[PDB]
Amino acid sequence: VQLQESGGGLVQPGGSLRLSCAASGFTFSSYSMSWVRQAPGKGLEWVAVISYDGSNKYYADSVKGRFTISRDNSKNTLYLQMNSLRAEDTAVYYCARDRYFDLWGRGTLVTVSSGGG
Amino acid sequence: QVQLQESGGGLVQPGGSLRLSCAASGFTFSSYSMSWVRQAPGKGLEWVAVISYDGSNKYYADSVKGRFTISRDNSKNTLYLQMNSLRAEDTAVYYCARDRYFDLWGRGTLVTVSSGGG
Amino acid sequence: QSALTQPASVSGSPGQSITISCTGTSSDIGAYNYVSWYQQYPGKAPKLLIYDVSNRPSGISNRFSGSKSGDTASLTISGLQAEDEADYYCSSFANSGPLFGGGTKVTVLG
Amino acid sequence: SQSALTQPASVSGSPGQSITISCTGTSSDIGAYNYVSWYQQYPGKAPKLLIYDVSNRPSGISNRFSGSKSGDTASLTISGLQAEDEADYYCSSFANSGPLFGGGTKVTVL
Amino acid sequence: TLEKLMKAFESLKSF
Amino acid sequence: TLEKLMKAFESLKSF
Repeated sequence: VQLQESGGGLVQPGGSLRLSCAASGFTFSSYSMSWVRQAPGKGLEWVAVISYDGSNKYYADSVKGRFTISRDNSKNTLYLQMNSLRAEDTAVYYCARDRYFDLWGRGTLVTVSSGGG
Repeated sequence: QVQLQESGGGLVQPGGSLRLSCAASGFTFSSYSMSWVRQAPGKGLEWVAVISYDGSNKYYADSVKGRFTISRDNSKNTLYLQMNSLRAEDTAVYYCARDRYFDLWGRGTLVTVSSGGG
Repeated sequence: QSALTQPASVSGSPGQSITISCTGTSSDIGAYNYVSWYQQYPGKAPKLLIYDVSNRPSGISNRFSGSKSGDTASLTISGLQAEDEADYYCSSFANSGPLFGGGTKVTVLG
Repeated sequence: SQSALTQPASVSGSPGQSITISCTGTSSDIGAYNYVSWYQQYPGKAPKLLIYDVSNRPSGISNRFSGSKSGDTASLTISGLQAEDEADYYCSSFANSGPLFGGGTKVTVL
Repeated sequence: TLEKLMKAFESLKSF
Repeated sequence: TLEKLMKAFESLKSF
């Protein structure tokens, strides 16, 4: 029983990226799934959630209109389409199961910058 | 005001039919699976049937399968139990119970199956 | 004969503790951690005391606790008082559907 | 950036002792709902649910962890403090606009 | 069967 | 709204 994210990487502002989350050891179809992210040295921030059957989605105000969450229950995968990326989106992205967030992946790294600081 | 209330119980003859209703109030009926549990006079509880939150999957106990039909109408917040080919052994108080935990019961309704006296 | 077996009756003095046993088999109480307990007053609706062997709903007193060993589940009532005098049923899960015990009448002496 | 829920930045404790991590929310978060959770994260590891619904503890979680809530503030208590307790601890609540998290608390064992 | 039993008892749990 | 939020977090709980 585990979650494993992938698809993270380094991208330029305005660029796009798509995160994948492979679920194993349970029935993916039955649980709602979320994306939670964490900026360097900051707290956790909830990004989006999708229903067990993918019929209802919900986004935080900071990513609405730019991020798209989706899932394919037949391959046991959660997706996160990220468009118009900004520097503030730089974070470790976790996928978490159910309303309790009772199961997490190790996370995947997403950095948006242009060599400045 | 969260409660279940059965009705439609009564006195009927063997081979006769009867239809129980269960009015749910104070919660989202659509989200919970619902069951029928019955209790003969001075006896234990017996599980009868269950139906899914969306009425798509039903399951019956071996003692009523082929005779009882469970159904629900989420738009009117009601659980139903159509009872056909009634027998004396079916005489009981019938409760409706919410969810898999049976975490909420109604007061129950009486179903008596007999001929003449008893 | 009830699917699950409980003692017919258990009496206790106020303040004491009583344990209601519920013996099932390999293929229900032993096979699953899905045993529940209910309290029923005469002519009233059954009330869920404990689900999933040991878990207690919010509005239920902590004098009620549940445990499970092998094919037998147990309900314990501590600080026994008058209002505890009632019928108590255990329920389990099985391949053909939820099973119930015959119920146990609890008597408090006063 | 200021985190939605407020936790102490760090708390240290001697082995064997008990520490409490506070988590202050607002009118419509910790106070409005009984939906507060606590998580333990080791560096480079997956976050782990310690406690959900203010005080409830998942099966594989030690009973040295307990959770409570008074008004707009929730608390996590770690008793019998030991080496393996040194980690980050986050509180989460529920809100009309979605689940909120605290800034996290680093726990140090001496 | 057992498969049909579990599907019959399903409920929708959220916040 | 709050309704859509709760609808998004729903899971399928059975036995």
